[PDB]
Amino acid sequence: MEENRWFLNIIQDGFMNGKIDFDSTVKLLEKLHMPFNLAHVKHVFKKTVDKRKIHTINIEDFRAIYRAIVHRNEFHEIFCAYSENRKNLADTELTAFLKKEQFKTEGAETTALEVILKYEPIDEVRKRRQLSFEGFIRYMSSEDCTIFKKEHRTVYQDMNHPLCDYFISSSHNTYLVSDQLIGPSDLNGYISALLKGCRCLEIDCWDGSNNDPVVYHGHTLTSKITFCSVIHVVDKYAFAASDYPVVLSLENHCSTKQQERIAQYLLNILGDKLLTSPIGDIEVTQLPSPEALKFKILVKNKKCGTIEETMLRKGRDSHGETGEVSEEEITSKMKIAMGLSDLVIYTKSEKFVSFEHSLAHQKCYENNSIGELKAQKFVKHAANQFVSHTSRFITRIYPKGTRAGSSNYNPQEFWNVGCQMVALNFQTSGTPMELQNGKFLDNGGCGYILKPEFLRNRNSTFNPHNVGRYSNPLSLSIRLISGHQLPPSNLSKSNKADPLVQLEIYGVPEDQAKRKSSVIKSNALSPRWDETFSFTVQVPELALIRFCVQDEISLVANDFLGQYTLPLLSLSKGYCTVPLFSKSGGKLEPASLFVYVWYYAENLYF
Ligand SMILES: [Ca+2]
Ligand SMILES: [Cl-]
Ligand SMILES: [Cl-]
Ligand code: NA
Repeated sequence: MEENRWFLNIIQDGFMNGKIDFDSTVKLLEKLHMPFNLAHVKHVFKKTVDKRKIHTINIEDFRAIYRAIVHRNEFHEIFCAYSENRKNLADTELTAFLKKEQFKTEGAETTALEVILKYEPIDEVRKRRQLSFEGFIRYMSSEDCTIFKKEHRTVYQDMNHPLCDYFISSSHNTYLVSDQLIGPSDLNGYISALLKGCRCLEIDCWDGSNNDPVVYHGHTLTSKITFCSVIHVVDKYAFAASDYPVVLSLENHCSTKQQERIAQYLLNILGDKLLTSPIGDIEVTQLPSPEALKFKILVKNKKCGTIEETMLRKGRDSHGETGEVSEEEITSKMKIAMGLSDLVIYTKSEKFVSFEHSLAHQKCYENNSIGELKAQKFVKHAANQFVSHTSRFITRIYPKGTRAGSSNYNPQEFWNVGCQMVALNFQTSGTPMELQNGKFLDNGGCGYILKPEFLRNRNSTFNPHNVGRYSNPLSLSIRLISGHQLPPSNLSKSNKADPLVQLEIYGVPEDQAKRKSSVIKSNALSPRWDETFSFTVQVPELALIRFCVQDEISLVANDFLGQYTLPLLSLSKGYCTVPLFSKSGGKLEPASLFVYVWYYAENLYF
């Protein structure tokens, strides 16, 4: 009666010209501010008017449509359990639910009040400090109840360790927005990457006409953009999504005259953002922290000579001075303008020879770039030497040169041995970028994640192929309860799919796992599984968990409906929702799963 008056109050405006068609039904549902899938609404509307002359609906029809799309049985069961089948939850009943079923302890009497004030739409009920079913569905569908832990949505990790101690969000050939051979270069590559909190961007520099450097993929048909315009974009967007330092990975193919223009543009456009001298003493023996370098941009490039020479050359104009460096950097001796060489302080790109050579001779401010194929050989045959390397030196992996369509390797292979800059083609849809985007949700999306302790100890014996005494076993149980408004199959003429859910663990080889639910026939709107999945994970700090929702098409084919990936240790506990993303990386809202999550680590217990 209260609920009904609230509801009529919102929608009745819509019926002022009598019964409404489909386009008006849609416009009216939006007034209730719950997201809906058009195909689902279209279906329930067609079933409502199927055997009728006019294909219009009245107010009672519209209520039934709303109830079918928005109300969820799985939420009703829970609500009636805490309400004792009353119409509303008392504030003490809601408190009970928050503490016992979502483990939202410490300030639960507090959070109950806040849930009501934030989500209860019926003014009457809100004033009695109660929650209606309408308010409960809004709360349970909100960002307060998603599976990613609220505490991980801010920068919570220790940001005061040396730079080498972090995983760093890293993009390959950032200027490309499609393939590697014939598609465009575009400033949007840089804008998009930076807005996702990417910290290490690649710029391939080539000589332009008019003596002005340009950016494109050398020896291809990709279009060109000006170097100048890339630096203007970096100036505007570097710190849009994160406070933490950006690295510009320059792959230089310019003549020395155009290299001087590179240096000038960097200096003049970026100003005080650009790091142009050591923070401390000039004899650098460990890298500064991300915290020490907030709001700075660092140049990664080849360098001729010492930092000491750089500090001396600052007393004069260095125009016309050139060095020699050990290679031209290309995807698997050259002249350098010293004006450009002199912008390199903590991020000197150094040719890789061997792990032994690096141990003997490389400095902490020297990084290495290793192609996919070589790095995979080292992971397979020398994983602990690789860990020893990455604990000391910033290491960048990039995709092999034959990936001319911008496909990506699996990045988890390299994170498993502590590689800091695992560079991906950010533009390309696929599981690699889903793992990347999931991983770098953590630590507030700032693009730096502190590596586990066993990858930072310079004398670690960690081997991902045989974890042994580094194991920290975690037991995980996930109840898959339901799905809601899943995207219909591309083949359904109405609103059907045959959904199943695959749960995946990515991590060290012994932890990798796949589980599938049963297939539900012909129900995308409200499939109910109630199925329990169990895992043990030996190295939870490196693990990512992915929910992959598929449509069983035929005996030999499943289609992708949506997915979500996050770090295993960022899982919320108790009842929560899994938001889903399309292959393009678009939000499929309202498509969701409803689960109950519990896990514990063996290390808590004597
Ligand atoms: Ca490149
Ligand atoms: Cl490819
Ligand atoms: Cl891919
Ligand atoms: Na552009």
